[PDB]
Amino acid sequence: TKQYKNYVNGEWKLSENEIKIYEPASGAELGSVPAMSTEEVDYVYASAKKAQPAWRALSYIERAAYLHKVADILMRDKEKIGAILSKEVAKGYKSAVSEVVRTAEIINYAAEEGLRMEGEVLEGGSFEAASKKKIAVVRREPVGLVLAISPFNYPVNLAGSKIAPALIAGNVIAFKPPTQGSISGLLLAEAFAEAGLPAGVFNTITGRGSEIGDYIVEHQAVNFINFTGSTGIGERIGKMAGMRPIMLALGGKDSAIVLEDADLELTAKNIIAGAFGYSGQRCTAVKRVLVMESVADELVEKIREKVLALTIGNPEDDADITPLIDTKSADYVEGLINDANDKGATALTEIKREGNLICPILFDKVTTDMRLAWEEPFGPVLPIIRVTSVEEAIEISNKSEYGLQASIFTNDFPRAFGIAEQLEVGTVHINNKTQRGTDNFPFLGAKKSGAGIQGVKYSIEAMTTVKSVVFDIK
Amino acid sequence: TKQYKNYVNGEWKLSENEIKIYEPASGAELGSVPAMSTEEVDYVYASAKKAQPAWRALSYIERAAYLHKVADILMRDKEKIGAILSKEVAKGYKSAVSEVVRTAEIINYAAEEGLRMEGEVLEGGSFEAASKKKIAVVRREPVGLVLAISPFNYPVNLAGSKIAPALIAGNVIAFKPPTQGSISGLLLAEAFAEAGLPAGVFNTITGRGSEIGDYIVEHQAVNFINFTGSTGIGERIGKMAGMRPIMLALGGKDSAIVLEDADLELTAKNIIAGAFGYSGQRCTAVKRVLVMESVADELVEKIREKVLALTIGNPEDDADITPLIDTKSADYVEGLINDANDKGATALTEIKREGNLICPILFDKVTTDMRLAWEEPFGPVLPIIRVTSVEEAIEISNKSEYGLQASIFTNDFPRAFGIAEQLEVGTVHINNKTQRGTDNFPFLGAKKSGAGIQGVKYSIEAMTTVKSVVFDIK
Amino acid sequence: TKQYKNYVNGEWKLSENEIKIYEPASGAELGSVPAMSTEEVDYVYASAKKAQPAWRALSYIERAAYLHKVADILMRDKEKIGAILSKEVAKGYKSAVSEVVRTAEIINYAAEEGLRMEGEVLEGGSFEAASKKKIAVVRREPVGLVLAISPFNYPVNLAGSKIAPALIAGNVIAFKPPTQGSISGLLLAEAFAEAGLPAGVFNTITGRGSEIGDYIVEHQAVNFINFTGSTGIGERIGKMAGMRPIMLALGGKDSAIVLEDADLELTAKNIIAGAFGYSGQRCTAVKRVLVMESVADELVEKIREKVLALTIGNPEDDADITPLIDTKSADYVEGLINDANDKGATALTEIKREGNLICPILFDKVTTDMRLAWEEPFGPVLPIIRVTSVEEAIEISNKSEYGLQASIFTNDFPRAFGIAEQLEVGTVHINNKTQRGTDNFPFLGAKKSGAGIQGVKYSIEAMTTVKSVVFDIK
Amino acid sequence: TKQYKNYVNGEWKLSENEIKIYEPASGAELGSVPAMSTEEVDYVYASAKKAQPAWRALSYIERAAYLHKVADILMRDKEKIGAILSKEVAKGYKSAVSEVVRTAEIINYAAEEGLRMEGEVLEGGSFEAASKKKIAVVRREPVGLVLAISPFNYPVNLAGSKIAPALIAGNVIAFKPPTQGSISGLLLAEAFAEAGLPAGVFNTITGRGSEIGDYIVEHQAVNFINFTGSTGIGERIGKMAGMRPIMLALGGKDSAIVLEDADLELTAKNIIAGAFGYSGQRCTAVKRVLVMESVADELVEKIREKVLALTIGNPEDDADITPLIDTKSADYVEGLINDANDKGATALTEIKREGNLICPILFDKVTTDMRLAWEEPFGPVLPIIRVTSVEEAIEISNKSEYGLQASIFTNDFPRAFGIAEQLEVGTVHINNKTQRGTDNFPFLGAKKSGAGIQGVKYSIEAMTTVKSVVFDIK
Ligand SMILES: NC(=O)c1ccc[n+]([C@@H]2O[C@H](COP(=O)([O-])OP(=O)(O)OC[C@H]3O[C@@H](n4cnc5c(N)ncnc54)[C@H](OP(=O)(O)O)[C@@H]3O)[C@@H](O)[C@H]2O)c1
Ligand SMILES: NC(=O)c1ccc[n+]([C@@H]2O[C@H](COP(=O)([O-])OP(=O)(O)OC[C@H]3O[C@@H](n4cnc5c(N)ncnc54)[C@H](OP(=O)(O)O)[C@@H]3O)[C@@H](O)[C@H]2O)c1
Ligand SMILES: NC(=O)c1ccc[n+]([C@@H]2O[C@H](COP(=O)([O-])OP(=O)(O)OC[C@H]3O[C@@H](n4cnc5c(N)ncnc54)[C@H](OP(=O)(O)O)[C@@H]3O)[C@@H](O)[C@H]2O)c1
Repeated sequence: TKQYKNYVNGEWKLSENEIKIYEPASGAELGSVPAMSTEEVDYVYASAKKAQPAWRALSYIERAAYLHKVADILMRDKEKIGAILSKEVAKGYKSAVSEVVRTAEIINYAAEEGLRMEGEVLEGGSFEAASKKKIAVVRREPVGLVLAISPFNYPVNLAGSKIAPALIAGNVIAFKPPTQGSISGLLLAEAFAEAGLPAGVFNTITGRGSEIGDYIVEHQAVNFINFTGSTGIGERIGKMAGMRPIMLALGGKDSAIVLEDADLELTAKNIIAGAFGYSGQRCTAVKRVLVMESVADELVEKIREKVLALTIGNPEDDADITPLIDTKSADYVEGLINDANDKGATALTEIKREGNLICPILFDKVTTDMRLAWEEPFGPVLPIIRVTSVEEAIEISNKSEYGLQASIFTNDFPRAFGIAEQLEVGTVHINNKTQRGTDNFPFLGAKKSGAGIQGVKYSIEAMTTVKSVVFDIK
Repeated sequence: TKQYKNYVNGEWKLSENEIKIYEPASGAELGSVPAMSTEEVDYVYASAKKAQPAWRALSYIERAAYLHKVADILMRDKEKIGAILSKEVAKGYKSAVSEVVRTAEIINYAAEEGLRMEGEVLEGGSFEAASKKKIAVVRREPVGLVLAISPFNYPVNLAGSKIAPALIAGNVIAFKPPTQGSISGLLLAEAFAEAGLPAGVFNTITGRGSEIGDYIVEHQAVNFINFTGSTGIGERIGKMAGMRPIMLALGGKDSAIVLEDADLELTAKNIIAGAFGYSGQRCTAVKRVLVMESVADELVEKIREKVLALTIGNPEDDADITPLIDTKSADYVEGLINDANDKGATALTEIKREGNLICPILFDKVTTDMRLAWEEPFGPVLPIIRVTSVEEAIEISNKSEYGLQASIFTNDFPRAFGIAEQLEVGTVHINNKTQRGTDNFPFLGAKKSGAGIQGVKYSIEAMTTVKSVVFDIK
Repeated sequence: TKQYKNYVNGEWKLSENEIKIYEPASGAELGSVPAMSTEEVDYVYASAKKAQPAWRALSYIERAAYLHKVADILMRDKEKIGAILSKEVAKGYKSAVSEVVRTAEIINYAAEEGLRMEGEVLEGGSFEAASKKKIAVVRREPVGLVLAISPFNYPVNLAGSKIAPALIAGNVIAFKPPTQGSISGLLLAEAFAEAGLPAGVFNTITGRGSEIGDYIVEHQAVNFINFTGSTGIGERIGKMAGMRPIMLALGGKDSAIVLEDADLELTAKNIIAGAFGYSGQRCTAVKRVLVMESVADELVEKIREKVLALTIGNPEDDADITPLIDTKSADYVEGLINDANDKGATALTEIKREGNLICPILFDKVTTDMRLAWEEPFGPVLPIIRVTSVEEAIEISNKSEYGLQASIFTNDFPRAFGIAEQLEVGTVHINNKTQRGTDNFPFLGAKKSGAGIQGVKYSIEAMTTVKSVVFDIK
Repeated sequence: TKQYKNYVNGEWKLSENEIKIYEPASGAELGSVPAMSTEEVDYVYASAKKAQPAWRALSYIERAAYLHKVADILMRDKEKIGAILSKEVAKGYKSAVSEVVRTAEIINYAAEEGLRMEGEVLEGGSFEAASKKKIAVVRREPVGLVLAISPFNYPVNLAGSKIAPALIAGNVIAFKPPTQGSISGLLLAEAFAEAGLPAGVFNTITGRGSEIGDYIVEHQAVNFINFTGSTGIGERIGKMAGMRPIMLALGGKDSAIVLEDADLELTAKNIIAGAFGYSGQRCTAVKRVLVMESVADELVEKIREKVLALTIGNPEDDADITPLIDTKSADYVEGLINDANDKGATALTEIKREGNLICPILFDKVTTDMRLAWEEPFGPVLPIIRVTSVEEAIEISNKSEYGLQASIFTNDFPRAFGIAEQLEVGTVHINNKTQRGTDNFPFLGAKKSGAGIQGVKYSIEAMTTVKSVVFDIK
């Protein structure tokens, strides 16, 4: 077993204890990652705080450079990383490589967006005559040490989207990847080491969050917690954060609202691509379709067919639907499938599980009484809820505790815009599937789908504070 | 008993229980405010939530017109409200009227700043050539129900600063003034009532924070908590907030760094005003002078001299130093004073307390051993700490858990900017006492001094989220 | 004859020579305006320049107060001023009052928009590491003396649209209204004089442009020339401006592109309103309908009918169509009508001219060989051109030397956006008549329709410049 | 002879005629450049206009990629190009290399700054309630064909600073380098050619500016003229621009204001570097020192010494002072030296001219009566003017018809700022020599020093317009 080390204060370290990582699809052993001790966690943080001042004293262009190099390295090794990554989280090899390319892109972009952050000069005279000679020179500054924590479905991409924005602004990082993905995370950590950033600027932490999780979050060394993951852990992070700044990208139950005048063929393709992408293990996936009755039968039919075209199989074969992350997860989905069924839902696709590989199932005639109408599966299961009016679609849509994104399919644009304003989500895509898509675009969840606004530009803004220097003109 | 009432969903309501409020200076009864029950709190939030949609559906200019109407009413009644506020929190009459005027100004300014908030249009083609025809139309939206909590030292001003920004953006309000100052808060409600805002858009909650504070804060109807008060309560707010956004303005121990080249007269004049305004009961007060040894003697004598010119007395006489808010505080301050004296600090004034009226006291040669060096007094007690370099002054300054604002008196502006970057504070004033001064300016606190960035423009930004609508161009 | 006086350096001055103004509709004498000498113009500019420094020395808020005051005065006198305006430019009384009200709104809006202009702080370290301590504090400053020249169709509104934005930023104004409209212009001046703006900050000039026009514009005292008029004069001013900044709002031949999926009823209402508003004497009027052959017939009929419901008559009666500004215009318009009629266009209405009152005429099947297809009429004449594709409509549209605004009537917005990108105009309205509408919006013309970007905020940035103060932080 | 070709429509073309360019220092034949006919210019534009649409159709990131490549080419061949450039305009070989590096830097930066241009969404409801559902989606668009004309002192740098911002935004360029510098210009063109930018996107025009000058500018294909050169040709470009947008970077007489409390050694070093850089052949440069009598003798002496340390000679030997660009300029400068001399000026340095090489001369006691006090020499001659008050220094400084930049040397910053507000210039450097310094900073001149605001970000803004799409939400 290859025993990986954590990049800490400019060195690769192991821990007295470790964790063995396996392949969800095969079961093969990929290696082990350290299981840090609070003492070791304390070292990572003590290291970062000590390097922060020097890292911040650098010019924006110097930090941008280190970051571009990192991206250069990731592009160079997009094959090695994708290889492991693909195996570590059972993600299609091609898409796995793509995630690394997406990561490189986000890093380069953040580097360039961040070196152009500008300040403001406010006039006292705008508020009171007596203060006309008083001005405020407001410049942005880092919050200090940022604790980045990534999910299993994008251990690298959702690591960089937090790290790059943090570093360019002058913050130091403590990256805790998901255990089931800790290898991929350490591979990313490799690029940062090779790039040669100063020791302590970028560090990693591994170990089941189920034992050092609260510790790394509650540690007073952290000035900001940027997290993507379950809504459950999200809640707790919010409470442990106290009054400290936080970034939370949690679950979602994105609805696809289909009006009578929609382009059913296009709607169907988008709903297919979004719902089943990566077996439904995507936060922004199309997890529920709210379709008008008059066009339901036809739409459903289109979906069904296109579902059959999906490729069921293993990661190395770039199959649309691959084995779910783990057994627990698959069991969860099955529970939702059984509940939908017993209550009347009609499965138009075959319900079938083999290992942790669940075949894509299309549930029609789903009602708000079924768990599947609400709970986030994170498995290939798409329920279809029929409505008799846009207004109903709005209610059912907002009734959810989730509000990441929503889709609206219709040809009546002005109306879609009106409906978008009413949806309790961050982003509404018109005649397209939901997606974080275009990382410069803002990405945020409403209600229990998140806290804070992501998207390169917004992430930088989020992980920086302001320092205002006021004086009077003579 | 003159019984004041809360403004709830367009009507004035008493509660089965009340709390008698007395003048801190004279001890005379001022009236009573309701001691709301949780049921009543529930009805307030329910009211605000039910009113939010219609309030948001209005145009910005319409919401603006309402705020201007409130501001005009406050200006018209500046003598009325000022007179009572003066008595309720033992604040000079003139500065009390002044507090009201400043409130109308904030209200007016928020109305205009907010009616012209703009959205952005992002290019998908900026990130990937493949999305060149995809654009993101991003517009600001209200977060919902905002809970505003003001402090005793500015029950009206620090209410308007949260309320107007919140309301202009389309949020609805629940205003909880401090108990000692609740009558002033209810007088402010009068202005919103007379202005005619739709029932539910604006509401008040009164009652002992030690008995309904947790409840009004932990309530899930609250989408955002904007609070100004003690760090202790502030911390609890942070945790009770969970993942919900917050605005915290807390304690402060603003240091005034005085270099060898500082204009000692200007420095003493500024330090006297900032340290003793309203008897030191200010968050942005100059609460500790870090001055180079070589100019200490001269500076200290200028302070001592000006301190003795401060008037001591009653609010109606517009005295500089008035009785402290209550007995607990006067005790706490006197204890800080005695601890200094007993530990050896060099007192430049006689230690004197008449009831809750503590005469301005100045302690020179205070050491890091003395409580007065760190604890926020919120009384007219000013410590002087002699340093032998800017490096040390910066260390002492940052040693504090507070980091609201800082003053730097020197003639070397480039150096002042260098020092400013090192000081862990929100704002740094050069050759001027610290101050929230000019409300368009950002107002924030580092470390334990706060969370979030205030100042009209920033408050609106803080209490709004973004709604991103994405679509492809044909 | 009531002798009107120009307002110069805080004084109401007459001129040795006067120009009599007659009511276009009745021919009745309305009064007379001064006929300044080149030297009297020199005194206007000398005063302005002399008062500029002290005007700029004021705080932003103080200048805003003066403007707000002017606005209030105009609201109070809307009827008084409106009545004269109506008589002077043959604009319907009600819409004449509307111009005044709209003017106060712009004045007020510019006031609040202008006091909120902010500065920027640029980091040298964004460009080169060696300059990481160098920062640029950039703040806006006025350009100096601004010459504002308004048009006859909005002598007051297109006056304030330039004046207020210019004054708030700290510039001084020399306002030259149109001779036929000067009385209204001077009435506006009254509102400034009464507002009590410092002498010389605001001034007026009157005289035949065909005599002192080149002078007022060529005078080197003028720092910025903000103009709205004919493309002919507009170009002369362009060359006379030299390298000095300018604002040109010129002619337009806004086209209304009607696709096959357009709501024809809504399409017809908008075409009629935008085409015949003020008898077509609008720069943003609908002046040519490019409609797909298949819906041509149906659309044409809807229009023909709506045109007939238009009231025709005198301004005092608020008639839709009133006498044109002068006999020259009426002659020219008739000439364009006869050319179309003689060349074969299909008139859907009768040709009828009574004095300078031309009845609303509609020509269908207008070909590219007919003058009415390109020349801006500025009369109640509307050409309807049939096309066979969107590509053709786009071609006919851009072939024009004009490019102010355009309208697209369709049920497909994404396509409308793609077409808008192709149209060489400033603003594209979807399912709505073209319009300068909502003055905070940008207003600009491509090709020969204008230079510079108007709209309150943009006007302010146009008539201000930047002052960059660069220094190094120690 | 070494004959260069123009890069037209993606091909290298010669003309029936040509112009031979000789090394300003050795008089050797560097080579020849085409002397295009008007018909050949017509082809360059017809080609550019033809490629424009497809160039714009590309995504922002794609256009940025092309630019980055061009920058890469330049860095690879920096020595190859610096060699030729150094020879073409007789400038130190090292700085000739730096100019190329600076060019690559601006190009890379422009591509990144420009790929992030964002639009705005304006709310109708901000101006009137009736238009609350009306919004304006405002996006930036390129003006079309941009004509770039660079100066002799920076044939490469001041070309890229116009081309890149222009191109990234979607415009096509027609680059007209100065005859004396056309070889370098064409060398740059090679990088663009090797980068593979679509034919017609980037084109070059060579020929005597006195022959084809007015033609290329007046040509109607040009939508924008971005020019850097003499105030003389600038004024003409102004008129010939008509109403089309223009960017003018003309000459300057940057004053260096020295106060009594300045750091004379620091001041002097700065003045030496700024006034004599590139033999003073720079638009931004200390061309006049306005120093308080009090420290004039001391400052003068320091400058005097530092002048003697300056090297004299060939560009190949990186001498500080090189031969002026041509006989004419040297004749002109010498004339200024004589007028100043015959009027009383004291030359503290040997007035010596050998060929077109003038030794650095420092003139003391220069009065406002000497040509040298006002005219831009573009030679190694520094006049010194003794003033007795800041007020005077401000008055003299502003009496200049130039207003590019200024320098204030003092330790009283609040005062420096106050003074900077009064100086009629674009940028004011405190305790630093004037410079375009750090290209992201704004760069502009007042009065006769320019028109438009440069600096990467501002250049892009300048060469783009706006397209506004308005519609009503439903
Ligand atoms: N109730 C629901 O609706 C729902 C929905 C989806 C998932 N889940 C839960 O999520 C898990 C599997 O799904 P998932 O992998 O996407 O989610 P998850 O593992 O819960 O995601 C939480 C992320 O936070 C880290 N973490 C765990 N405990 C932490 C703590 N105390 N403090 C800070 N960080 C901590 C984890 O690291 P490690 O990887 O090292 O543990 C993990 O990367 C299961 O336990 C499942 O029950 C619940
Ligand atoms: N932790 C510290 O560092 C610190 C320092 C100085 C003073 N204090 C405490 O502050 C008080 C006097 O100073 P102060 O008036 O400036 O501060 P404070 O009273 O603590 O200010 C807190 C404000 O929040 C309200 N509040 C109280 N408990 C709350 C809760 N659980 N949830 C939400 N809101 C709550 C209060 O309303 P009511 O007015 O109705 O109570 C008060 O207006 C004393 O009780 C003192 O012990 C704490
Ligand atoms: N309506 C039509 O169909 C039509 C057709 C052809 C020509 N016209 C001509 O257009 C004019 C009426 O239309 P309009 O008012 O919209 O356009 P315009 O009068 O051309 O508008 C130009 C504005 O600039 C002023 N001005 C005149 N000469 C100037 C100069 N040399 N330099 C600077 N400013 C100058 C004018 O003032 P004054 O008011 O003092 O002139 C007027 O306010 C008449 O002159 C008419 O002969 C009209």
